[PDB]
Amino acid sequence: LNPLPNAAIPPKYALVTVRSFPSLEPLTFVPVPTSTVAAPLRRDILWRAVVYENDNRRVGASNPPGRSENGFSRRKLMPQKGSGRARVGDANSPTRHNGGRALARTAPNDYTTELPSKVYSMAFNNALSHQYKSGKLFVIGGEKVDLISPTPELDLNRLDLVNTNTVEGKEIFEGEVIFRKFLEEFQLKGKRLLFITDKTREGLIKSSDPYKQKVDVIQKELVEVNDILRAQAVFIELEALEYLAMAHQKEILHSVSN
Amino acid sequence: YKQYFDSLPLKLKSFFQRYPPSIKYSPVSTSTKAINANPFLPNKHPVTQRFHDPKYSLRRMSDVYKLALRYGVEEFLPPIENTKKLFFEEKYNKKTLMKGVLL
Amino acid sequence: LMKTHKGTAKRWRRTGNTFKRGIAGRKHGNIGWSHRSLKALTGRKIAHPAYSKHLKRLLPYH
Amino acid sequence: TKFLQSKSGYLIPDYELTTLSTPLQFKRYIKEKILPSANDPKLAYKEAEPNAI
Amino acid sequence: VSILGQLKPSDGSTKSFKRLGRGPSSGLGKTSGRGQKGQKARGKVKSWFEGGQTPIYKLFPKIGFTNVGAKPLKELNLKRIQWFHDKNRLHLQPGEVLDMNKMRKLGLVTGPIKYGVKILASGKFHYNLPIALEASRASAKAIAAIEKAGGKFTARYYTPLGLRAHLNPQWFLEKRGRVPLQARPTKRRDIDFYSKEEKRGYLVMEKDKLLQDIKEAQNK
Amino acid sequence: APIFPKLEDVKMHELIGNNNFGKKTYYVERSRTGNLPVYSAYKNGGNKIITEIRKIEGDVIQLRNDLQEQLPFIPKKSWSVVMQSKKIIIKGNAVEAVKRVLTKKF
RNA sequence: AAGUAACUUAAGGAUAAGAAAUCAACAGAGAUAUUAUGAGUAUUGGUGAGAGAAAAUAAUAAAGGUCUAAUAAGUAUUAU
RNA sequence: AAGUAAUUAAUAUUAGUAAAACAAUAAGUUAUAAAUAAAUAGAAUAAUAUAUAUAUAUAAAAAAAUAUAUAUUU
RNA sequence: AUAAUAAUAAUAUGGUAAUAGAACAUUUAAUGAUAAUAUAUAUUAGUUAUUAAUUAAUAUAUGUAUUAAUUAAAUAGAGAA
Ligand SMILES: [Mg+2]
Ligand SMILES: [Mg+2]
Ligand SMILES: [Mg+2]
Ligand SMILES: [Mg+2]
Ligand SMILES: [Mg+2]
Ligand SMILES: [Mg+2]
Ligand SMILES: [Mg+2]
Ligand SMILES: [Mg+2]
Ligand SMILES: [Mg+2]
Ligand SMILES: [Mg+2]
Ligand SMILES: [Mg+2]
Ligand SMILES: [Mg+2]
Ligand SMILES: [Mg+2]
Ligand SMILES: [Mg+2]
Ligand SMILES: [Mg+2]
Ligand SMILES: [Mg+2]
Ligand SMILES: [Mg+2]
Ligand SMILES: [Mg+2]
Repeated sequence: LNPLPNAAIPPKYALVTVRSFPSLEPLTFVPVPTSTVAAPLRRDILWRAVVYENDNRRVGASNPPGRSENGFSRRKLMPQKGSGRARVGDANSPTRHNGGRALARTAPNDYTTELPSKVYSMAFNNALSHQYKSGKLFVIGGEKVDLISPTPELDLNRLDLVNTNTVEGKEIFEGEVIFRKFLEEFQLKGKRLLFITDKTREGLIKSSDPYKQKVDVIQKELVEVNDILRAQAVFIELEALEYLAMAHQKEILHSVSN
Repeated sequence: YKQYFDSLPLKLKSFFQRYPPSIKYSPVSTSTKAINANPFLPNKHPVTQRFHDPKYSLRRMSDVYKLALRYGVEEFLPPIENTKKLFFEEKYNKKTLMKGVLL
Repeated sequence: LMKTHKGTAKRWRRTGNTFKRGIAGRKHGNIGWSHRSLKALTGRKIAHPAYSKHLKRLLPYH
Repeated sequence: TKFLQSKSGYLIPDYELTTLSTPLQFKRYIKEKILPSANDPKLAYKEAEPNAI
Repeated sequence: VSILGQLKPSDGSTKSFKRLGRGPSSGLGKTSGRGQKGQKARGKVKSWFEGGQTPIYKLFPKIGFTNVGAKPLKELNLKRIQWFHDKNRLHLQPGEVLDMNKMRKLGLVTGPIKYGVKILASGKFHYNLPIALEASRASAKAIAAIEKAGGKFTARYYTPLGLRAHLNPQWFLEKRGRVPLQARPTKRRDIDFYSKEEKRGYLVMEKDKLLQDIKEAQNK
Repeated sequence: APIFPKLEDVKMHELIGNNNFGKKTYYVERSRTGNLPVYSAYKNGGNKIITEIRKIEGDVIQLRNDLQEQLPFIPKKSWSVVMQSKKIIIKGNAVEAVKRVLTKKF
């Protein structure tokens, strides 16, 4: 008899396209492990990460003046007995009009929260997986992997726009025009974008400077789970995607067995 | 070979510049005014006839010697026999075991 | 931060999931009583459930 | 797949490319997903209105 | 739409804290759990204050003393070593000894070790590993089990600094360029323990010069 | 050991969406060291003892049914599975028995 | 409670400390300052209320050692 | 106009990992062996306590208390 | 083997101190269409087993919600000093 008839092996790869930046024309297929782009949607782990990032990002500038930091003399306003009115001490008591705030907090208030490293790594992969499942993840690669479709001459091979610094023309330059038509052709003008890049791409930030309110560029070792989930269209270099995958891979020992 | 001038740590370099190994330094305490005066040993002033503290304290002597050992520079450093201190193997071998341990 | 109560730490010792203590009454004035009866006054006893809640508070790191 | 997208004028998610294995599946998916919106603009998809009827 | 608007914690990982003094029907009304009057109502009193009766931390006599010279040793039963071998996790080259360094590296003993590990024998009857072991000490039953399986055991003396060098020597090599020498025992009780063949001490089993130096001084 | 193998290195059945994994199928992954993921937990102050199975990818329900068919001594109502994390919980201590069944194939 | 509040005195952009008559244990480290583990740990208390290190390992840190003394006496030490 | 915050400790639920966990630079912490004031002592010589470890005692047992074992170490 | 709703039989549903469970109003932060044929506030009359939100009419402001909903926090609720 079969002990476990419904047991089988899981797939361990998913297909992610590699394209060029100015035009998202496919170049090649780069297999990617299922743990980093095709993982079940577990919202709880994302919830743990999003609040964790939200807590560590706070400033905590609240600082109401307590009855000790309120500047009034420590003298009994009125004698204890015989005055006919309610008993009162110094004029800093919270119950009075100008008195301080009871249980007042003092800046810098602390709101830091901590999470296990493994949980954070899992949450990060679940964020990429959700973006990839929804078909919102674009990979811009080449120059390091086999190419089965030639790169267009006009288009580059990384998240950067060239000729954006030769602004000795008119009030505009080529970099902006390329970006604007890129936004229009793919119908992502007013939508939120995230550009994860290997190194500082001065061209992309310069071109996307007009759209601060919706377009953001972040490096490899700065992207957070909030920014990936927030963005409706994530563009990430293949080199960055590999770096994120290694930084958030489920470590495994020998695990030798028969 | 001169290009390993900077390889040595600062202390070992500074010692060599102050006390070049060309000059032979006496293994015993002598007059402070004498050239062959060991910086690691208490020398005696000739006029006041009173002992002087060693120029290099025992921690600084130990540091420079330890760096010297790590880089094969042994004979160039001035002798330390009369410093009543032995380092590593020489200490381990020629060690006067305690009277309590023995008996 | 919370500090262990030394007076308790010197009289109580952790043993398993409870605490161990000595017996009180056999330090002086023992002559005249049967030795076999007095045997119950020597040795150690285990913390009673009544005060176990206190002991954990007194010795938090135990 | 590149030829299908380049000549069709649309773009297919990478996930569908991995899962679908026959050209029949590709035609069935494209016919059941992109066509209903393309023919009827009112029957479109709004990101701000995912759970829409 | 962004998933940030639909995230929700896992069920059971969140409750609502009890608000105090914010309504009668709230269940924690004017008194807010304090009760009616009393010191505890508008004051704080030590939770372990007995009311003046001789407290439970004064009735009984102070007992025992702390051995500042104690040398606590980690624990490693023979069952674990066999289990590691059965699970194929003891990567020991032939002729190699299972010392502290290998135990830490191979995961046999985890966490900080300050003084050493003592090998006990919980699964002696199942132990059939002919490898050669080395630890701070071992139980007599473990010695028998180790030798029954054609193995051997020796007890070595490591000082805290010596043990540290023996555990991660590469640290000393990269820092001082020299692995510090092991320290010979200087306590009588340690010399006595490691000079016993019953405990398999290294001084007696390898006949180190220390005993010879002791012998030559004793008879002089 | 690259995390991204060559396009030629991968084959058809290693691509998500093939070999109908998610239907009528379940896989249980061993721990980091290589031991089965069956653990005992004492809850509510040690009074309640339960057994848990973790690292389950696929259909938990059928794995529960398959285990039930192999250990009929455990009552029907003792099994319970959480869907949020895909964990099968047994109201008793059956770590030994479950490990014996699981290792038969996994 | 606390060498805290308060009063008095003196100086600089900072001041204080700083290159062992230091730690440690038969093996060794190599100035000073701040933070974490060590550690609520040894230690101490009308053995009450309570108080509580050091070694060692890490992080910030700067080129971080260097003579300016004729090598230090009513000084160390002892009694109080 | 009134149960707040900081530094710690113990319990309960869920989540991650799991005979390991956090953290990685080392170090540390907890769990993995129970005892004794403490010491150089520490769990089936062949199976369920009638065996074994520790504490009192002994030559060793019995006696009292706690703990350990019936493809897979908790 | 579940969730929602509806049926049949049975049991229970006063409550101070106290314990446990679940919800509503206001404000802030993250995500977040729509728009003067709308939005906010106030009065009156209706609806929903109703501390709330809604329909209509009236009045005033705004070319306009930190709007619905899920989380995270409270200077988060006053006939009682
Ligand atoms: Mg006595
Ligand atoms: Mg009697
Ligand atoms: Mg009430
Ligand atoms: Mg009363
Ligand atoms: Mg009252
Ligand atoms: Mg009361
Ligand atoms: Mg004082
Ligand atoms: Mg003063
Ligand atoms: Mg100064
Ligand atoms: Mg000075
Ligand atoms: Mg400290
Ligand atoms: Mg002098
Ligand atoms: Mg004196
Ligand atoms: Mg009622
Ligand atoms: Mg929080
Ligand atoms: Mg208020
Ligand atoms: Mg009012
Ligand atoms: Mg009212």
